[PDB]
Amino acid sequence: PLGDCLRDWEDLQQDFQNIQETHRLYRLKLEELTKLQNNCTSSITRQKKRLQELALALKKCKPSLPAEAEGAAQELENQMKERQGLFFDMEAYLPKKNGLYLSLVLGNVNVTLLSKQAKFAYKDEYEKFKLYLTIILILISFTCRFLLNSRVTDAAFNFLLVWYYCTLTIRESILINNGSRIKGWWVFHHYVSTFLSGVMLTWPDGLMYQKFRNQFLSFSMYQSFVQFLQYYYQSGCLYRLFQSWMWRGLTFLLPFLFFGHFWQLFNALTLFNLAQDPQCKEWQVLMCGFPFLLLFLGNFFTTLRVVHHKFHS
Amino acid sequence: PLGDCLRDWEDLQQDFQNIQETHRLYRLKLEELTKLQNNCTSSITRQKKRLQELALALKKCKPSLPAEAEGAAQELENQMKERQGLFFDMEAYLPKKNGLYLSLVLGNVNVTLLSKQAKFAYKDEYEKFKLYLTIILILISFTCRFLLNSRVTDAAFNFLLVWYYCTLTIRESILINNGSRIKGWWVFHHYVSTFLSGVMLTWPDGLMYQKFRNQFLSFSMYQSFVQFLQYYYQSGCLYRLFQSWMWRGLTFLLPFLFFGHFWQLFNALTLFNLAQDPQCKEWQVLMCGFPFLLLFLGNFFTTLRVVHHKFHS
Ligand SMILES: CC(C)CCC[C@@H](C)[C@H]1CC[C@H]2[C@@H]3CC=C4C[C@@H](O)CC[C@]4(C)[C@H]3CC[C@]12C
Ligand SMILES: CC(C)CCC[C@@H](C)[C@H]1CC[C@H]2[C@@H]3CC=C4C[C@@H](O)CC[C@]4(C)[C@H]3CC[C@]12C
Repeated sequence: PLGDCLRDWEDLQQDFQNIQETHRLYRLKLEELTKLQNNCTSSITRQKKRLQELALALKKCKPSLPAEAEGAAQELENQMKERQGLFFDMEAYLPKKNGLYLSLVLGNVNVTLLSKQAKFAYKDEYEKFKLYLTIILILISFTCRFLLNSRVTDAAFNFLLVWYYCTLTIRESILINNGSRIKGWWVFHHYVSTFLSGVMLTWPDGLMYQKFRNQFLSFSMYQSFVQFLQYYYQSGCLYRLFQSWMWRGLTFLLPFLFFGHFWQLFNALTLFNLAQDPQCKEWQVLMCGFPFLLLFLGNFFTTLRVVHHKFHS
Repeated sequence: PLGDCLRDWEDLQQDFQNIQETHRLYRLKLEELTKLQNNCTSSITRQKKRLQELALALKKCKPSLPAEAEGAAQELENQMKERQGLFFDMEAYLPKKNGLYLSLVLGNVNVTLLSKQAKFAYKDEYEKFKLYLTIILILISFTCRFLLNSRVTDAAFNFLLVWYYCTLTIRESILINNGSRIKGWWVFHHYVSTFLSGVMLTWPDGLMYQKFRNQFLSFSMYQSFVQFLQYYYQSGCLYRLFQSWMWRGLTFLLPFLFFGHFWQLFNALTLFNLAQDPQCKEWQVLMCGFPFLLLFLGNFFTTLRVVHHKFHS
């Protein structure tokens, strides 16, 4: 028929012109928003730069004799520090340039959430993803280790591990760009773990490979488990957002982390001893011996430093 | 001293309060922009849905007898099609949800450029990145093939290839989300090439591995070169943004692509023949034989289809 469909088409035309009017409207608003945003970011970067120059100059002029009321200078210094903090939390609400690593993978993209709700929801989704992939990883590890599939599934498991670590690197860099305090060591931890898994992947079937696959699968399984536990603790802590229960839980969780660290060290040691005895594949055995050692070293060092920093309270 | 630095601090305070006022201002504008954007996208999705329902209903009621002035119905159909196009190009200016793949790697990020200039600049940067990494790849290929380093550098070259193909997958998906017509086959081409390079990486040193490394490095080198040439042609074409020179250049470039395709086929065939004769590592040789064949099949098929589509003009 024609009449019913034509009349519905007319109603559609009305709603069409309405939507078109509104969409044509907000183009100008979007333009003005981008303009003002650009102006604001340029200005704040300029002012922060000049403020830092003032800070350096005054710090150099600072150590002079305190015979005068230089306590006022200390107050001015507190003021500079709080100004830096204000500029910081203000600019966190404003989009930034990627940096180096993200520019290499994505490049010239304005990946910067601009709402506390959206930012927090994204971080929560990130942790949930880490948990789910940890479950998948532990089930594949259990299948490969005990269920007697020692032919290929180790290759697939290693592919999964390397993809996991690369995508966690990317999400970690996005989180750093959006703002967090994880810029210390872990972004390199993920790199070195990726390298270790790759080297272990190149490793072709010899004989010692059996002993080492046994140790390595068992340890990776245990680390996946402790990863699950750490996720649950940190998700409980975020849902809390108290302090006493948090500190008690961290004290309960620290021994497992130290046990994992020293397991890493013992694995590296048995790897050295194995590479000492007559055995080919020295390339792979030694270039997979180095990581475990370095990874343990950095991990234990950072954990000791952070627990001392916390207890310093 | 105190006076000079304090007076400069006062000027800094003035500019500080100014910047603070402007930044506190544009918060509300940002809020209203997000609100209006959400309203607009919800409304347009709703209206597009209902329009599609109308389209289905009228298409089903359409094949009735044309004894009446059903040419008006054909005009209404043209109107529906142009309405779909209008909704399309309008919504392209408006941010979208990631989809499936990007949600798996990044997740809940509003990666959608909102300016023709920014979008075009990003696409150009993408092509320039492809070129630069192609140069790096061809130089590493030349070093590995002829310069007699047939021990490890093949592993490093393969790591580079797999990282290249994964990051091109990500950039390709971002480009599809931002809007392009490359949703046909290539997003799966990159996947299958990644799989092939991985399988070739697992391959441990036998004897036939020598013959196959020779053929494979030579072919990968040639494909890198033709990739460079295709980049230069397409960058010239975009800088043009004529048609006659474009068609002549594509006609000049087609034979190289067909030669590469048939080289792929011949490589797959020699791989089958090699796997036929007594030789272990059947896992790797055959699971690396399948890709070349399938990849050639899809590539040649798509190239024939697209050249026929173009000549159809
Ligand atoms: C104070 C410090 C020195 C205490 C260190 C205790 C360490 C050495 C103990 C505690 C946990 C133990 C490890 C538990 C699990 C494994 C995995 C197994 O496949 C090999 C033995 C190995 C690796 C053990 C080695 C010894 C070990 C690491
Ligand atoms: C009409 C069409 C099918 C003719 C196709 C002819 C093709 C198959 C011929 C012409 C050029 C030949 C190639 C010349 C160079 C090389 C590089 C060498 O390292 C492997 C063999 C290889 C790859 C040859 C394979 C077969 C080849 C590609």
